[PDB]
Amino acid sequence: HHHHIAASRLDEIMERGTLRVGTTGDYKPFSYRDPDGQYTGFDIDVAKSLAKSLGVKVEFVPTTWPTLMSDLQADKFDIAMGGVTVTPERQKKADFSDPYMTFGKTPLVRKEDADKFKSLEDINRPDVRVAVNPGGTNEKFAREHLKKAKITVYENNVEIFQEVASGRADVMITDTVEALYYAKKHPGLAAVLVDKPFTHSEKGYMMPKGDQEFLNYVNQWLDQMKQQGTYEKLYEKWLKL
Ligand code: NA
Repeated sequence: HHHHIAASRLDEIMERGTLRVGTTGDYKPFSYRDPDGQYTGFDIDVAKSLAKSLGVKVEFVPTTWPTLMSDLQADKFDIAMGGVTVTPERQKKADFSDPYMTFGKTPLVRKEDADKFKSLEDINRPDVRVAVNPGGTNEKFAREHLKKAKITVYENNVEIFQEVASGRADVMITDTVEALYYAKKHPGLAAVLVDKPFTHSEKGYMMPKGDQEFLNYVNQWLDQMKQQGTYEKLYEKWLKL
């Protein structure tokens, strides 16, 4: 409320004049170090834009994966921003923003086929040569959701991405991170982000439990950020999408 009674974390931040952002600095492309050992990445950029929305300075507080949750609970920083995946273990002890990225499996295809394979429907066709490694989630995704396609099983150390590029297969199913990396590093390949059933996880900003005020601010701000195209530019800049 305004005819209000209480001070919130959102007030503490405004009164102190700094947003303390917990981040690991060991995770490209979200949070890492440039050639000088300053913070760089996707969520370093976002962090700065959140501080600026608030009218405050950003202060980056080093944390590590092993102490992320206890640092957050011990009020070392106001928010964790650093490609944090939303996991049940993490939600037990923290609140998450709405998701700013979804991920899981991502098809990797030739560059000129990018527009051609953009849905499950486009991919699950009998002329489509699908490539996977044996024995894990890539193979199981294909057997489950791509039954009309011609699925070939390779081996884990084979360069399957290169089978796609050279035209010996059409679509490689792999984790998002790998798709994105092979597409960025090969001029002939493109990664196409598709929603369910391909996506199975999400990334969010992690906040201490019980302050709906800051969390609501963040969520309104994320949505504003989506709406004006800022996440698109970030995807482009950092994910080379
Ligand atoms: Na590429």
